[PDB]
Amino acid sequence: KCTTKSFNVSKGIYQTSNFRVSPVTEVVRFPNITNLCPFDKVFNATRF
Amino acid sequence: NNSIAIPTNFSISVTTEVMPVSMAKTSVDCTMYICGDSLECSNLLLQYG
Ligand SMILES: *[C@@H]1O[C@H](CO)[C@@H](O[C@@H]2O[C@H](CO)[C@@H](O)[C@H](O)[C@H]2NC(C)=O)[C@H](O)[C@H]1NC(C)=O
Ligand SMILES: *[C@@H]1O[C@H](CO)[C@@H](O)[C@H](O)[C@H]1NC(C)=O
Repeated sequence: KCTTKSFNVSKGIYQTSNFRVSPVTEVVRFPNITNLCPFDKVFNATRF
Repeated sequence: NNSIAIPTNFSISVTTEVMPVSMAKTSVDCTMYICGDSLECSNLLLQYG
């Protein structure tokens, strides 16, 4: 009914779109690095 | 003006004739081809419905 957009279907065979599956959970994978970046030694230097 | 050619023998031949009748039927899904299984793209495709 959603694919034919008409609320009413006659006799026959029709191909329908995808409305079945939907994601529910998220997967995040990152490399494990813990060294904080030298933002203090680059942005706030003695003499630019 | 007074000469005619008339055959005296015959032959039976078999000739093949190839003809296409049908081709491959095809169906196309709009949402899978246009939007790569992403929800943000499918929210804009509805205006092109
Ligand atoms: C037409 O040609 C065929 C061969 O293509 C001839 O057929 C032969 O006929 C004789 C008797 O007439 C048979 O004994 C033979 O076996 C046939 N075949 C061959 C390969 O010789 C036929 O006679 C011809 N008709 C004519 C010339 O009137
Ligand atoms: C479907 O068709 C019937 C019969 O013509 C009609 O009465 C009905 O209103 C249609 N349904 C909707 C939801 O419009």
